Amino acid sequence: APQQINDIVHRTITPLIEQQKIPGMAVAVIYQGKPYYFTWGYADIAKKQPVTQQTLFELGSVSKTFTGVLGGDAIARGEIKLSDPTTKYWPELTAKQWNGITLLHLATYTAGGLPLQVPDEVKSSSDLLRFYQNWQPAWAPGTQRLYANSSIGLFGALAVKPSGLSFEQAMQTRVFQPLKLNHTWINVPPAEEKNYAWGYREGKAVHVSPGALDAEAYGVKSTIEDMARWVQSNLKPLDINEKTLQQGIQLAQSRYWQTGDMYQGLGWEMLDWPVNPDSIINGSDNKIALAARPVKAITPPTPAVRASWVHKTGATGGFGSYVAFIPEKELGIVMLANKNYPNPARVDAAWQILNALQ
Ligand SMILES: C[C@@H](C(=O)O)N(c1ccccc1)S(C)(=O)=O
Ligand SMILES: C[C@@H](C(=O)O)N(c1ccccc1)S(C)(=O)=O
Ligand SMILES: C[C@@H](C(=O)O)N(c1ccccc1)S(C)(=O)=O
Repeated sequence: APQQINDIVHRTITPLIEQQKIPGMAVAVIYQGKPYYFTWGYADIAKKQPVTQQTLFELGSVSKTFTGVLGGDAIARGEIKLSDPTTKYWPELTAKQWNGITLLHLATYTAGGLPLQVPDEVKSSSDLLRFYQNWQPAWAPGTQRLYANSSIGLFGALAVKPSGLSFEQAMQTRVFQPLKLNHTWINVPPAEEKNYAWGYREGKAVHVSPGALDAEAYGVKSTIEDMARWVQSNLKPLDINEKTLQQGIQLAQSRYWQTGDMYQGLGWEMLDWPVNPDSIINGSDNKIALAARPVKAITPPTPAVRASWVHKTGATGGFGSYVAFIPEKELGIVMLANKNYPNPARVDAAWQILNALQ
C-alpha cells in the first residue's frame, strides 16, 4: 500500500485498539476511487478466528444510512413523498397528534419526541400500533430533533409499503444487489455464519437481540469490503446505473434540518468541510448526539453538498462502527469493531486519518 496510508492508519489505530481494549477491528480507507484495507485481532476470541476482509460486523445504527438511501430510492421511484402524512401509509394511525407528522419528520427524528427505543414490551404488530397511537409528542412537528429508532424505524417500514415488498426484500433487491454488496445482510444466512464475528460486552460474546423495527434502525451486518463499496457508492452516486438508486443516494445527503453545525440527511448526517474537529468529535458523544435539540428548517433542503463531512456512528451491545467521507475529496473511511467503544474515540481516529490524507 502507499506508505502514507499504511503509516497514518497504523499510527492511529494501534493505540486506539490498545486504549479501548478492542478485540478485533477492520478499517478501510477509500482514497481516489480505490480502497485500502487493514485488520487486527479477533472475530471470535474463543475459536481464535482472526478478523479478515470477509468478517461480518454488526453495523448497529450505521444501518440507518441504508434505510435513508432505500427511502430516497422509494421517493425517486414515485412510491412515497417525504411531504406525505404518515397516516397515508398507515391509515390505522387515526390519533389526532399524527395530524401534521410527515414521513420527513419520521425520517429525520423531528416528529416531536418519539423515543430512542421502541419499548421491549412491543412484541406484536397490534402492540406497535397501540404504541404509536398512544404516544404523546412533547413538541410540535419540525421543531426539535431527538435521535430515535422509533422514528426512522417507522419511516423505513412505511417507505416500502407501496412497493408491497418486505423491508428486507426491498433492501436486498433495491440497494444491496444493484451495488453488489453480496456480503451485507439484515439476517445473516447460514452460509455466512463462519464469518460472523462475535460482539464483546463485559467480556461476553454477544449478538444483537431481536426487536421491533430492528432491521430498519440498527440491523445490518456487513464486511469491510462491502462497506468500502458502500462509501464509494455514496461518494460517486452518478456512477450508479440504476436511476432511482442514484437519485436516492443523493436525496439521503440533502440537508433538511440544522442543529448547531450539523445538518440532518436521511440516515446520514453532514457538516460543512473543512470541519472543526472538536465539533464532530465532541458532537459525536451521546451526551450531544442523543439529546433533544431545537432544529432550524432548511427551506427548501439543500441538495447534497460536495464540500461536506458526511458521517454516521453506530453500535450494538457488542459492536461499534463509524463511517465518514468527503465527496469533494473522493475520500472516506470505515471503522468496524466488535466492541462498543465511545463515539468520540471513533471520530477522533477517523479525523486524524482523513485530515492527514486530504
Ligand atoms: C462529488 C460529486 C460527484 O458525484 O462527482 N457530487 C456529489 C455531491 C455530494 C455528495 C456526493 C456526490 S455531485 C453528483 O453533486 O456532483
Ligand atoms: C445509541 C445507539 C447506537 O449507538 O447505535 N444504540 C445503542 C444503545 C446502547 C448500546 C449500543 C447501541 S441503538 C442501536 O440501540 O440505537
Ligand atoms: C443494541 C441492542 C443489542 O441487543 O445489541 N440492544 C437493544 C435492546 C432493546 C432495544 C433496542 C436495542 S441494546 C441497546 O440493549 O444493547
